[PDB]
Amino acid sequence: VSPVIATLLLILIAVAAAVLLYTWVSGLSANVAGTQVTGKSLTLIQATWAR
Amino acid sequence: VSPVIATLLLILIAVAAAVLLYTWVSGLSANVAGTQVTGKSLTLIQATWAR
Repeated sequence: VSPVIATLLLILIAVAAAVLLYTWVSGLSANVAGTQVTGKSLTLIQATWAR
Repeated sequence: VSPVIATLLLILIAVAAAVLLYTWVSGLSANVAGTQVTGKSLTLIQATWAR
């Protein structure tokens, strides 16, 4: 009755690993920060200097 | 029967993530404000001053 018991334990193992892959994949996603785009250059109201 | 069950769970996972990509992409689009273009300079009717 060896084959019958062997097959059962193998089925359970592969199911458990697949579900674990899902959690890891989805957690991996939506895990990217990125950047902001600086606005257009600031208009120059004045440039001057003093002592 | 391991391969048969494994493959099935993997197919479902990839389908779900693809549909989620679509919603996110389309929502990302049409999400840009922009600007208006100020009209032509205002004609000067008068310039004056008082005390």
